[PDB]
Amino acid sequence: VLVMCATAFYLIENYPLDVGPEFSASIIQMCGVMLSGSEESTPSIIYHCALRGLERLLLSEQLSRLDAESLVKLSVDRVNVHSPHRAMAALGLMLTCMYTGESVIVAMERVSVLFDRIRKGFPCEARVVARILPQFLDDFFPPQDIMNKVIGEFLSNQQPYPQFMATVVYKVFQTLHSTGQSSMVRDWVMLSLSNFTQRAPVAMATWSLSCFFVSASTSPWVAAILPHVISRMGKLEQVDVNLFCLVATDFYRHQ
Repeated sequence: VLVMCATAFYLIENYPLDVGPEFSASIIQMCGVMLSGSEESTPSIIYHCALRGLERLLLSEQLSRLDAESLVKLSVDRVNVHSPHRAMAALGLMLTCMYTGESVIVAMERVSVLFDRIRKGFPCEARVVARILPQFLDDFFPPQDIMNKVIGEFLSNQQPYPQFMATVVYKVFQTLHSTGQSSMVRDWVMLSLSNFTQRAPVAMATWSLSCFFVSASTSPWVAAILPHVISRMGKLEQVDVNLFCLVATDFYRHQ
């Protein structure tokens, strides 16, 4: 079963016209039934090898515009399967279709699929999702639209850990410290402070305040404090109360 799907992919790229145009679109459909099978119906070795050949054909400029969008629908339904080694390879297919390609509207649905794998999904999986999504949002759509989805899905009660979600917010602002948008960094700090007055638990609520002003601060020394801050997530201390005061007052002289 594995060697026979490998020579089907070598015909569509290099030798299209010698076989029918009806034959190209029907090898795409047979990898829908197999990749949306269960974790025992199609094995892990058969799963990972037919899927790597699907993002090959898209980067080749040979497929038609109707033949390419059939691959877009199958990759959405497999990110929300439970096995993360099965579900790590399905995240690679969502990129390339967006990397070969209403324009504002349909891109709303793909971005919120990445944010749920943080919520549901193992910590061996969600280390991958927090390195991309800093770099991922800066490229597609402007930062006025990227800012609404992050914090409202950072502050939520159904966030299993903000620990790996803490590294996402840090790398956004320091690319927004380009000279054109460094002052627009300042306006978004004001609205998020109103959300804390409606409270999380009292040990938990004050920890999230200290991680935010670090990422919007001066250059040389405040920015290096954040792995020391996200080290201790809970466990309030007399040493913990003194650290919150120093961070949000340098921002008062940053305005």
